[PDB]
Amino acid sequence: VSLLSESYNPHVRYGAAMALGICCAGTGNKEAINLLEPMTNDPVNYVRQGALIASALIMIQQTEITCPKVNQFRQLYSKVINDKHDDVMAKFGAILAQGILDAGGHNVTISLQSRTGHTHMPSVVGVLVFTQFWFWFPLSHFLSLAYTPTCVIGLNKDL
Amino acid sequence: LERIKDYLLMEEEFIRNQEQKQEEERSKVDDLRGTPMSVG
Amino acid sequence: DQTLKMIKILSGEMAIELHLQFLIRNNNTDLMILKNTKDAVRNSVCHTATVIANSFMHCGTTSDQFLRDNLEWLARATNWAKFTATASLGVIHKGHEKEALQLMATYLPKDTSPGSAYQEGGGLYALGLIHANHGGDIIDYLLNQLKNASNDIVRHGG
Amino acid sequence: LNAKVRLLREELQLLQEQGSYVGEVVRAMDKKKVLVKVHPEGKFVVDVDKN
Amino acid sequence: AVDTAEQVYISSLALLKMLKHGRAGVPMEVMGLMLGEFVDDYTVRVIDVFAMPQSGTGVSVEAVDPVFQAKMLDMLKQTGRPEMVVGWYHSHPGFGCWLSGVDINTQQSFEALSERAVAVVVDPIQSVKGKVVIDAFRLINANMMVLGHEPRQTTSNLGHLNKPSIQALIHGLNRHYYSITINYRKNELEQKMLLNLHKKSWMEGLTLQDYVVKEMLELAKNYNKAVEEEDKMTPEQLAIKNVGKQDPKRHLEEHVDVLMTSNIVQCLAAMLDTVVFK
Ligand SMILES: [Zn+2]
Repeated sequence: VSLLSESYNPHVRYGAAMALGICCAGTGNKEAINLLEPMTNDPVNYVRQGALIASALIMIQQTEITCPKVNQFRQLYSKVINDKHDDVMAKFGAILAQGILDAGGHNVTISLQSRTGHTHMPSVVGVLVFTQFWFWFPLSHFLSLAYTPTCVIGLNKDL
Repeated sequence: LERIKDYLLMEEEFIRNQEQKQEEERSKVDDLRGTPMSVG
Repeated sequence: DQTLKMIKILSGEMAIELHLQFLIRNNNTDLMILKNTKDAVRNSVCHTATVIANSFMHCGTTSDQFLRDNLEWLARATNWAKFTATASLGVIHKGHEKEALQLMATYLPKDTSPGSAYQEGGGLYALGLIHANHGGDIIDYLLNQLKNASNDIVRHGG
Repeated sequence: LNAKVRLLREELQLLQEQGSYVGEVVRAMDKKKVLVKVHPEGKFVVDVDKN
Repeated sequence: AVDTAEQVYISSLALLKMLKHGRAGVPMEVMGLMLGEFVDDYTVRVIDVFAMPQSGTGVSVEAVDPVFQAKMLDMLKQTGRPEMVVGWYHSHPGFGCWLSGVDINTQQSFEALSERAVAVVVDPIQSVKGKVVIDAFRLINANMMVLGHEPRQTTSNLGHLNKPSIQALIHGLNRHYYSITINYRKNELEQKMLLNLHKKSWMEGLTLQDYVVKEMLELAKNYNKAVEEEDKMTPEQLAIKNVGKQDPKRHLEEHVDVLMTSNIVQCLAAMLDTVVFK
């Protein structure tokens, strides 16, 4: 993604930011989080809106201790929403990005891979449709299905 | 070296010179007036 | 007996209900963050952006407190974003399953507004989200509703 | 490196924008208003930019 | 009842006819009727465009000739398939793309006649294959102003609509109108024939005889090399210079690629000498 992230096309940069976020998913590669920050400052609003949402997908399953900029991205989302001068298109998904980080009260996170290594069928469907959510606003609901909980179930008996 | 006080007085005076709308009524006039106005 | 237990454990529907129980009992959701986003409104994408964002925060929790607090703000959304907003409500209620379908009867178009066809289509879309990833007679019932549904407006989300 | 040179050409899209008129300020008034005479025309009251 | 970021698809024939007719009438601001197709609210495609005969009245609704429209439509019915006109297409030379009160009066009549009533504003400012000065505008009702003018069900299309944004002159008269995105209609064989007629035809593609070559080449090769001999002195200066503080040294004189291409292509004439012929 890093070479693709810097390109003439607004679409290729926006796509690279979206791509980097989805492959890493909940996990953060550190290099990936660092790459996202310049994408946020990119002049095109279309690239900027993608960067804010992509950072949020990485931000779920993360806390300030684990990643230094987790609070800074949260402050950034509030700042862009607060600033009228910031483009309405640019802010677009920053409020949605706060929802992505706070999804299920932060309890749930996006994971496409089982511990066994089996691919999660809901996770892949939700993320792929979520990229088409920019093409279609209601496809955001498809992302909701792919929100695996970090909780553990421990029952001695089923009932 | 009392010159510094005198120089400060001159700089302060320049700063003082440098430091020398209605909710609806003014905004309506602002809309009525063009961004460029030509005097004739 | 053992046969009934083995079918139930394989189905895993009870585990989904337990996950819903975990979410409803424990949610680290801050209303103030939603209010801070709510105060700054472009009055266009913001209404849609906020409703989806709250839906992610309350997904499966069924805690639509933000929707309860604002009625005029919810009314501001146009008929289309409102269709998306009813579907977002389904994401919030996506955990009760059959119980959620009974809850959706309160949000049903005859119960709410007959005039808003997009709200009716959004309600059908919300019903699908609640039972999504599950095969059931309710899915067949949704198919029966689709047969009686309007060809375009209801089937936009139905 | 190739991206930088092409980006410079993308920057050259700026050359397309029309040049602003050059005028002399007769005097200034408050509320972001200045009296400026256009070089071949007449006095124009103008709104000052934020910069 | 809700507007969207609808896409107007311009067929190549409609665009080519509009610019050619516009160029002919650029001094007199010629106007014409756009034979578009209202396939659905989201997508509108102008399959064809026809030019109204020059009218003294102007781009006004009165200028449009009802008799001409009916007879032209009958000819379209007999040959191929006619389509209901989406709206009026016309050229404003002074202000690339702009909207006027006179324009709205005609636009209102077209809006009453149909629905989309798209209006196009092509102009003399142009580029060989990169200007697209033409822009499409649709008026917004004062009654509709209380309602949101254009509710968007799709974010990406609004972002594509956002890329053109607004023009400063258009911004001055933007109120009471909304810009509508225009895209080229799908071109396939049509693209292919112009594509075949570009390098082969628009550019030099004799092909049978596509391949001066040995007459003035010696002068050009000596002249460029002479420029290099003077130019290379600047690189000689950079290497000798300590350059502790970075300074421009007029390097990248290059011309090496230009010499390489010229000498090699002329040397490739050996293929003509012993292979293409005997
Ligand atoms: Zn006009």
